Amino acid sequence: ANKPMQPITSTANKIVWSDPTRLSTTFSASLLRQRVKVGIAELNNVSGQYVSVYKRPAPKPEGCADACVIMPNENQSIRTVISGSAENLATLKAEWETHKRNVDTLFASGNAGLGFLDPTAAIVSSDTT
Amino acid sequence: ANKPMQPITSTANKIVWSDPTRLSTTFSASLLRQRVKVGIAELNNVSGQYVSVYKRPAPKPEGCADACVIMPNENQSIRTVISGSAENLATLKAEWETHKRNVDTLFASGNAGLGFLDPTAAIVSSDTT
Amino acid sequence: SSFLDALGYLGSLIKDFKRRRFFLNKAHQRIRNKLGVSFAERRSQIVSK
Amino acid sequence: TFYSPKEIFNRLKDSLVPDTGLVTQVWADNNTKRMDFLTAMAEIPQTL
Amino acid sequence: SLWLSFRYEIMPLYYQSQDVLDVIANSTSEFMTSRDFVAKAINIGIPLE
Repeated sequence: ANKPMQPITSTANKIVWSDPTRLSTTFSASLLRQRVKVGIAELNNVSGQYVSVYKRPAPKPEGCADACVIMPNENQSIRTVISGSAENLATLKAEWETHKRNVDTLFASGNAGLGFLDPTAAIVSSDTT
Repeated sequence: ANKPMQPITSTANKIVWSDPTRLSTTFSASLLRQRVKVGIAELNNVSGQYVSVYKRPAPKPEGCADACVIMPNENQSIRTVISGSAENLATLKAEWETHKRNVDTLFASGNAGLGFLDPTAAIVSSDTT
Repeated sequence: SSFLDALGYLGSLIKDFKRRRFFLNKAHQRIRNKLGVSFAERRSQIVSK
Repeated sequence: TFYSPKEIFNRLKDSLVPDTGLVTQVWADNNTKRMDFLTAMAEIPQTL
Repeated sequence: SLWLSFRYEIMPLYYQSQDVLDVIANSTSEFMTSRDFVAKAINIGIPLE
């Protein structure tokens, strides 16, 4: 398990959690509901905004440990935005699951985090045969 | 048996993939890289806009299946950015797995996709008790 | 309890108030510096001429 | 039944202790602030 | 009249001297602070009986 957070700023379209032990870490969720019109069909769209932040002092120089190394604290933010029609949520999920695996094979297992891009990386679409 | 897709446009920064069978659905992963001098320590910032776009037709009228009555295609897009220093992929992958779980709790398992919210969501942080 | 939750936005309110106060102070001090340097330039040019 | 209020107060008084990690963080913040002030005021005799 | 001709040099020299005094004093009295808050928990054992 891990440390759960409690919401500290709740709103109809704004909920923010933060760790009581480390208040720097946050997770924010914003939903924007809007009605969009397409051909002979009124559509109810929602945009899911998700921001995860972890404040962290990154590298320990080589391999020592000591008091007088309190290096600057930097930030690690991962923002995810999801948009789509409300009733297509059933298929909206699956491609989100596809989006998971799709970036997994590129960043989690690949070196995309370093800065490198792999043209021959295996990429798949939501639909299946 | 998800359909594999090959790159279409490559660039010094981004590459786009698209399904040959259906050119509408695509996936692109850009990457902006940066060097910063903050605490007499060089941090290589990497941020990659990962967007997967699908254009699915609007739902066909309930309880009726003609054969082909075409709806205007609606946009289903997911945008993901991962901003962080290159010296922490060892730990940047950590909270991202939590970030997967966090959104899954309230969106994939929850009903945030329907526009709803719940402060009582079982949220979990990266740090382990 | 609903009020107790709603009271927290006053923190953001005073935060923005401090933003405006600090920006106003910075603008006024910049105005003072500009006025002083303009006076110095005017004095220099007139005395030289 | 429960503890005495004075007993609880004494236990809490013994338990309280500064947080080393938070002290280090605010310490580094102050150090960065003073470094910024130093590099900013490095130009005073240039004005003089 | 000759002595009242003083303003020429005393007024602006004094004005610029006060200007430099202010522009050094404002930066010199910065009084920097840094603070943080946490909500760490305190645990006290409760007898099970």
